[PDB]
Amino acid sequence: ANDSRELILWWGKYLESLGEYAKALDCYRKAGDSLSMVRIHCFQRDWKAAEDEVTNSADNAASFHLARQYEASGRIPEAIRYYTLAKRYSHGVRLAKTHELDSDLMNLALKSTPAVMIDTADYLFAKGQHEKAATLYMKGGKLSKAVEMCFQAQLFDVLQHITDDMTPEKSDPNLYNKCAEFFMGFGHNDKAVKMLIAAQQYGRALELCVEHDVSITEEMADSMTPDKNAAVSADERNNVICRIAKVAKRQGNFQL
Amino acid sequence: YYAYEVVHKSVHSPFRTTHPDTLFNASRFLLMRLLPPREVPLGVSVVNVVYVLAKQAVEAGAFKLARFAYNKLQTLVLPAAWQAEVDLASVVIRS
Repeated sequence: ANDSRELILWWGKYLESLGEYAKALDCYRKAGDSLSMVRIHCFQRDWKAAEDEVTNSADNAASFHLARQYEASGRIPEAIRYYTLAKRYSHGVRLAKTHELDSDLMNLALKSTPAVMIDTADYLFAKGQHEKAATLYMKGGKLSKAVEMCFQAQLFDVLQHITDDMTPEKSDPNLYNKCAEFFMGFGHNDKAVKMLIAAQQYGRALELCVEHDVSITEEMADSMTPDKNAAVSADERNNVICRIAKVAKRQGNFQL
Repeated sequence: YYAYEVVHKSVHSPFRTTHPDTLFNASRFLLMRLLPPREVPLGVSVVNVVYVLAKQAVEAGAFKLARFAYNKLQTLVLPAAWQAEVDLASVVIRS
């Protein structure tokens, strides 16, 4: 209460290492100097320092004392690993961005607070990393653009955690409608039909299904399409749908 | 007990526990809790607490409370071991 911590430090030093290490750990963190026990016992690869979670609203502890102590006293990459080993969603972002260790960066930027989420997102644009930026824009605010960038980087699990917030179709409807526009541009049938079914556009898959003069299944001509009859002309019946029948016989199917 | 120990003890002897939802609602509404004679252990100095609490009340909005915390920013003094210097550094050391 007189803005002082000296007797706490003296007590911590008095029986610091006599099997009474808990005494010094008590009388150092309150005193502000727990470095000496790191030199004594956490130089012995005390990898973690009891990271915590919510007690009333949230509480935490860290191996970061160990880390920044190492980083100031030379063992900087040891500190960076200790960011993972303190689960540092900030120093595994920030001080693992200063000394880049992606075993600490991405492990502590896969699911990190938007503040550090963006801070690894804005850290990772210039490396040609749309994945990193999308993997750092999952709670970072960029989501629909992050659907678009995931469409550049072909990310869908990263886009899964992007669209965790919004429409969880592993995507946005802009991406699926872009895919629909492509598949109608290609004129391809089956992937168009499947994706529009997945993107809830059965009507667009209808105009490509039964008049495609291909084999038509129960959904493919009955779910959206009203008729299982791909034969609309008697000449088509005897030539094209006859070939469809011969193919479906060669398919081993008996119904179509 | 939270506010006094956590923030006043930031220089005196460090001991901090926080509740981020409670501290965010504090960043919207905290300023008026810190009067001395309102269900308090008493004997508590809140120099750091007044300063940081006023800043927190200013920051996150509730623009009434930002102005109120401007009126209640910090005017407090470090203890008597610091009396020879915080006589001049009462307003200086913590705004």
